[PDB]
Amino acid sequence: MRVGVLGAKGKVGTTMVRAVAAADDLTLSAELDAGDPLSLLTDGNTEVVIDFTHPDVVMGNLEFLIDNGIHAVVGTTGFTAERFQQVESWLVAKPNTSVLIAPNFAIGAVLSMHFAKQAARFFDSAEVIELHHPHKADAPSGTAARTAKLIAEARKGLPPNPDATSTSLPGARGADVDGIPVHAVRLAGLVAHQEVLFGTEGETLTIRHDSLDRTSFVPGVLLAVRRIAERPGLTVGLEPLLDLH
Amino acid sequence: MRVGVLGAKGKVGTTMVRAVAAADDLTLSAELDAGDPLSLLTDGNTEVVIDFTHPDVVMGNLEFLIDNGIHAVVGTTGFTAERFQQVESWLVAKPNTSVLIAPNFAIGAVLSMHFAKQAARFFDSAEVIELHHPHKADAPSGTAARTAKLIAEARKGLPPNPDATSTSLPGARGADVDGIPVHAVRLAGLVAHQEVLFGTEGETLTIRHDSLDRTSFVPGVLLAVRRIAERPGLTVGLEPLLDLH
Amino acid sequence: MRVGVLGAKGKVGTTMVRAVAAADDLTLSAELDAGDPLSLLTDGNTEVVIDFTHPDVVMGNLEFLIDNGIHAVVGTTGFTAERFQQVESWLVAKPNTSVLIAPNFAIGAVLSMHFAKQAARFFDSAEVIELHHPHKADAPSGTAARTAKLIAEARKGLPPNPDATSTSLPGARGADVDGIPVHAVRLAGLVAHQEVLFGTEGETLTIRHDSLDRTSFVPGVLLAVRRIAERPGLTVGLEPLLDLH
Amino acid sequence: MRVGVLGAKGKVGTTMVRAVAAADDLTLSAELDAGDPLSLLTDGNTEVVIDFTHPDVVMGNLEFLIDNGIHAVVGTTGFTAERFQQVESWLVAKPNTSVLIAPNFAIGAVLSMHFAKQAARFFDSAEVIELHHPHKADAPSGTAARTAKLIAEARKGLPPNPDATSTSLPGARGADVDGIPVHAVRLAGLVAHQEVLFGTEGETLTIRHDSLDRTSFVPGVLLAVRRIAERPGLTVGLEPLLDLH
Ligand SMILES: NC(=O)C1=CN([C@@H]2O[C@H](COP(=O)(O)OP(=O)(O)OC[C@H]3O[C@@H](n4cnc5c(N)ncnc54)[C@H](O)[C@@H]3O)[C@@H](O)[C@H]2O)C=CC1
Ligand SMILES: NC(=O)C1=CN([C@@H]2O[C@H](COP(=O)(O)OP(=O)(O)OC[C@H]3O[C@@H](n4cnc5c(N)ncnc54)[C@H](O)[C@@H]3O)[C@@H](O)[C@H]2O)C=CC1
Ligand SMILES: NC(=O)C1=CN([C@@H]2O[C@H](COP(=O)(O)OP(=O)(O)OC[C@H]3O[C@@H](n4cnc5c(N)ncnc54)[C@H](O)[C@@H]3O)[C@@H](O)[C@H]2O)C=CC1
Ligand SMILES: NC(=O)C1=CN([C@@H]2O[C@H](COP(=O)(O)OP(=O)(O)OC[C@H]3O[C@@H](n4cnc5c(N)ncnc54)[C@H](O)[C@@H]3O)[C@@H](O)[C@H]2O)C=CC1
Ligand SMILES: O=C(O)c1cccc(C(=O)O)n1
Ligand SMILES: O=C(O)c1cccc(C(=O)O)n1
Ligand SMILES: O=C(O)c1cccc(C(=O)O)n1
Ligand SMILES: O=C(O)c1cccc(C(=O)O)n1
Repeated sequence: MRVGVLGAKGKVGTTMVRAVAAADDLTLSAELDAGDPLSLLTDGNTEVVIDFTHPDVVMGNLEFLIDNGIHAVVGTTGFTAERFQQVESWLVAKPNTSVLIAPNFAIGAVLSMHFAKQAARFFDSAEVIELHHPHKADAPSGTAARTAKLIAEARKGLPPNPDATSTSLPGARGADVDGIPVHAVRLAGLVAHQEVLFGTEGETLTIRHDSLDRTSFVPGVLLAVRRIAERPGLTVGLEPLLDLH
Repeated sequence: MRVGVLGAKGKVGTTMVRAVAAADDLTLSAELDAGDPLSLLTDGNTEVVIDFTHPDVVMGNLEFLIDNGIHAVVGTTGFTAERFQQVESWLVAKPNTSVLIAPNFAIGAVLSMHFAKQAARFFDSAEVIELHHPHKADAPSGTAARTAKLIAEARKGLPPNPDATSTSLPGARGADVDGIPVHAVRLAGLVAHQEVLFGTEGETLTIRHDSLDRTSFVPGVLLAVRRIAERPGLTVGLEPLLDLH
Repeated sequence: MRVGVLGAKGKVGTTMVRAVAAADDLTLSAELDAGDPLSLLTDGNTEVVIDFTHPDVVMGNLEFLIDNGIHAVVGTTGFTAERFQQVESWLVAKPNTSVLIAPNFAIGAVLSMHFAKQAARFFDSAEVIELHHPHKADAPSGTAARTAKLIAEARKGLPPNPDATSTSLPGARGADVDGIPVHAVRLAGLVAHQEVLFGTEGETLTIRHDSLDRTSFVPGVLLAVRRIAERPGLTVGLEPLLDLH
Repeated sequence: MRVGVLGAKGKVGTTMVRAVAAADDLTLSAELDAGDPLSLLTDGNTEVVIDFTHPDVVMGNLEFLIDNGIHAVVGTTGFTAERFQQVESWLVAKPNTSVLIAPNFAIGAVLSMHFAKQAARFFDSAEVIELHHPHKADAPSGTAARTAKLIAEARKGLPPNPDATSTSLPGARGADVDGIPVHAVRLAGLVAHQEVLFGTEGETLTIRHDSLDRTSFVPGVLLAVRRIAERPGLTVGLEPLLDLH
C-alpha cells in the first residue's frame, strides 16, 4: 500500500513518516510539508494519505485527495458540521473513496470518551480539564470539546451542574461547552493529556488519559490506514474500527 | 419499610442510621452494634437489614436473618466463594428471602470496575493502587482485589504484564492478585480511593475513584434496600440494579 | 480563654463551634450567625472571635471587634489591600488587639504555597488548578489567587509562560492572575482542593493539596486562637506560627 | 571542554550524546557502550565523562576515570555507602579529580526531595509511590528509596505511620524503607514518575514529579558537567549546585 504524509515535517507528521517508513506492509510514497506540490502525491501513485497539518489547509488538501480518489486518514483538528458536510458533500460525487477523520488516534483517548458517555448520567457534576504542550494553537482541544459534547448529550433531560458561583474573575470557570465546563492547560513538558471529572455526594470518578509521547498516535493511525477502504465514505472517530477487536 | 442496621455505631453504620432515619419511606426499626441481641431485629418487626459490621460476625448475622426471613443488604467485606455458598444453601430453605452483598456501594466504584473490564484487553500493563484511611483492617481492599480479578479474567489468553524487575525489596512490587499487582496505601486523611492504571506504548489510561466521604455509600445502599425483594435469593454486586455490569 | 464564633451555623462555622466546645482549654462563649446581635459577644465577655462568615459582613464585624478590643482569627475570604489597610488603619488606634487573617488554615495549603514559592524559578511554566464544592461563591479561590501572586513575584525578571494559543473558546485558558493562569473547578463531592503545576523540558512538578474534610481547618484555627495575643496587630497567613515548630 | 559518554547506546545515554553533540561549548570526544575500550576516553583527550550505564560496571569505569584524572558525572544507580567509600579513597590519591553522583538529574525530582524533607514533620503519615517504564531492573527506584530515607530522618523522634493492618496479601503494603512504605509501579508508556503522600486528619499533601521524557535529565547533567571542577573530590547529589538542599 502506497502511503503519503501531509505535514511531514510537523511534530506529529514526522513521527508518522518514520512509522510508515518502518512498516513492512506500507510504502512511503510521498512526504509533503508546507510549500510542496500536491501532485507529488499523484506523482508517486499514492493510494492513501495521512494528514496532520493545519485547520487552514486541511479542506484544501481534502478536495484534492477526494478529487483524485486518494483515501485520507485525517488527524488535523478544527473540523465542523459544515466542514463535515462539505466533506460529506464532496465525497458524494466520489464513491469508493474513503475519508477517516478522528479527533484523537490514541486508544486511551477513544476509550475515555466511551467511558465518559457511560458515566455521565450517574453524576451530578461533570467538568473537563485538558492539558497540552505550549505550542498548541487551539484551546480547548478538539478531543476535550467533543468529550464535553458527549457528556452533555448523554445527560439530556437532567439538570445542569450545580454551581453557586456569585463572584469570579473572568475565565476562572473555564469555557462553556454545551454546559460542561472545559479548562485548558498549556504547559512546557506536556504532550497531550485529559481528565474527565464526575462528582456526586461524597465521591468522584476521574478518567485520565495521558499521551506521554506522540508515538501513542501511530497504532491508531496505521490501523485506520490499513482498513481505510473497508468503510467507503466518511468515518469519524476510531470507535468503528475498535468495537470489533 | 422497616429497616434495621447492624454495626450502628460504626464509621459507616452510623451514617446509614442517619440516612434511614431521614428517609421518608423508611422506618428505622433497629440499631444493633456489638453486644446487642439480634432479637431486637425480630422484636421490632424489621423487614430488611443493612449490615456494615465485621468479617468475623457477618456470617453469624446472616444465618439469623435468613433464618427469620429478614432481607439483607450487606456491605461488610471478606466474603469468599465458600461463604457465598452457605448463604445460598441457607436461602434455598428460605426462598423469598433476598440477600445483596456488594464489595462497594459507591457508584463511581461500580462504574470503575465496569470500565476496567472494558479497557483491560487494550493494554499491555494493568496495576491497581488502592488508598484508604489508617483504620482499615484488610489490605488490599475487597474492591481492589475484585477489580484485579476482573482485569485478569478479561485478559485471559493474553501475555502477562511485562516486568524486567531483577532485584527488589520485598513488597515493593505489591500483592499479586491473579497476576495483577495491587498496592495498598493507608494514610491519615483518606477515606476510600482507588486508581486503575493501564499502560501501553507511549500512553496510559487511569480510572480513579474517590470517596471523599462515607455518605457516598448511602444512595447505593438505599437503592438496594428499596428494591431488595425484586430478586429472591442471593445477589452479589450492585451491577444487577444499576442495569449494567 | 473565652472564644466566640461568627458564622456559627455555616458549613465551616459549625465545625469550629464543635471544635471550641470540645477544647478543654477554651470556653465557647458566643455563637452568632446572620441576625444575631454582636453584643452577644461583649455580653459573654468574649476574648477572641473566630470569623467564618462572608466578604460582605466581615469588615462590619471587624470594626466592632477591634473597637471592643476582642481579638479576631479570620478565615472569611475576599480581603484586599484597601481592606487590609482599613484593618491596618483601625488596628492602629487599637493597640494590644490582634487580628489574624489567613487565606487558608489547612497546613498542607500553607505548605503548598511555601513550596510553590521555592519551585517557581526553576520552571518555564506554572499554572494553578483549584477544585471546590459547588456552593462556593467566589472563583478563583483566595488561596489559588494568592498562590498565583506568589509564583509571579518569585519569577520576577523571568519571561512569561510560553503559550502558542492562537484560537480558543473564551475562558478555556482560565483566569489571568498576574500572568499565571488559574482554573476553577466547581464539582459536587469536593470540599477544597488545589494543584500547582510546574513544567519544563520533559518533566513536571505538581504540588497537590486536598481538604477531604472541613475538620482539616481546625488545628490551624485553634493554633491561631491560642497564640493570637503573641503578635498584636495584623498577621496574614499561618506561616508565622509554623516556621518555628 | 572534552566530554565523553559511557552508555552511549542506552535509553538515557544516547540522549546525552545528542545533548553534548549539540552543546556549543562542549566537544563530544568519546562514545563508549558495552564492549568499547576505555582507552577511547584517554585516547580522545576526554576531560569529563557522563556515565549512564549499569550498577555492575560503574565502579569499574569509576576506578579507571579517577585513575586517569578524568572527572565523572554519574547518573547510573545502585551506589551504596561502601561504594561511596571506594571512590573517595580513590580520589584522595588523585585530588583535583571531581566525581558527581546524583540519584536523579531532573530538577523537579531534586525539588521534590527537598520539599518532602520540609513537610515530613507536619504529618502523621508518609508513603512513596514510584512509577517507571517496564525496562527498569531495580525496584524501588533509587530516587524513591533516597526520598524515603530523607522523610524517615526528618521524622526522627516522632511515632511511626499509624497502620491497623491485620491481614494482608504479601507485598500489598509495599517495601519498607526505614519505616516508610514504598510502592513500585512498572507500566508500559511511563518514563519516570514519583508521588510523595503525606496525610494527617482530614487532609493530604502530594508532591508529584513526572519525567515525561528523558530530555528532562539533560539540563541537570550538563549543569554538572560544566561546573564539575568547582568541587574536587566527591559530590553526591545535585543539591550543592542548585544552591539549596
Ligand atoms: N487526531 C489526533 O490524534 C491528533 C491530532 N493532532 C492535531 O494535528 C495537527 C498537527 O499538530 P502538530 O504536529 O503538533 O503541529 P506542527 O507543529 O507539526 O504543525 C503542522 C505541520 O504541518 C505543516 N504543513 C502546514 N501547512 C501544510 C500544508 N498546507 N500542506 C502540507 N503540510 C503543511 C507545517 O509546516 C508543520 O510541519 C494539529 O491540528 C494538532 O492539534 C495532533 C496529535 C494527534
Ligand atoms: N461495601 C462497601 O461499600 C463498604 C464496606 N465497608 C466494610 O464494612 C465494614 C465496616 O466498616 P467501618 O464502618 O469502617 O468499620 P467500624 O469498625 O467502624 O464499624 C463496625 C461496627 O459494627 C460493630 N459491630 C461489631 N460486631 C457487631 C455485631 N456482632 N453485631 C452488630 N454490630 C457489630 C462494631 O462495634 C463497630 O461499631 C468493614 O467490613 C468495611 O470493610 C466499609 C465501607 C464501604
Ligand atoms: N481561610 C480558610 O481556611 C477557609 C476559608 N473559608 C471561607 O470562609 C467562608 C465560609 O465558608 P462556608 O462555611 O462554606 O460558608 P457558609 O455556607 O457557612 O456561609 C456562611 C455562614 O455564616 C453566616 N453569616 C452570614 N452573615 C453573617 C453575619 N453578618 N454575621 C454572622 N454570621 C453570618 C451565614 O448565615 C452562614 O451560616 C467563605 O468566605 C469561605 O470561602 C472556608 C474554609 C476555610
Ligand atoms: N540519575 C538519574 O537521573 C538517572 C539514572 N538512570 C540510571 O542510569 C542507568 C541507565 O538507564 P538506561 O539508559 O535506561 O539503561 P540502558 O540499559 O538503556 O542503558 C545502558 C547502556 O550502557 C551500555 N553499557 C553497558 N555496560 C557498559 C560498559 N561497561 N561501558 C560502556 N557502556 C556500557 C549498555 O549496553 C546500554 O547501552 C541505570 O542505572 C538507570 O537506573 C536512568 C535515568 C536517570
Ligand atoms: O484534540 C486535540 O486538539 C488534540 C489531541 C491530541 C494532541 C493535540 C495536539 O498536540 O495539538 N491536539
Ligand atoms: O473494598 C473494600 O474492602 C472497601 C471499600 C470501601 C471502603 C472500605 C473500608 O472503609 O474498609 N473497604
Ligand atoms: O481560599 C478559599 O477561597 C477557600 C479555601 C478553602 C475552602 C474554601 C471554601 O470552602 O469556600 N475557600
Ligand atoms: O532513582 C532511580 O533509580 C531512577 C530515576 C529515574 C529514572 C530511572 C530509570 O530510568 O532507571 N531510575
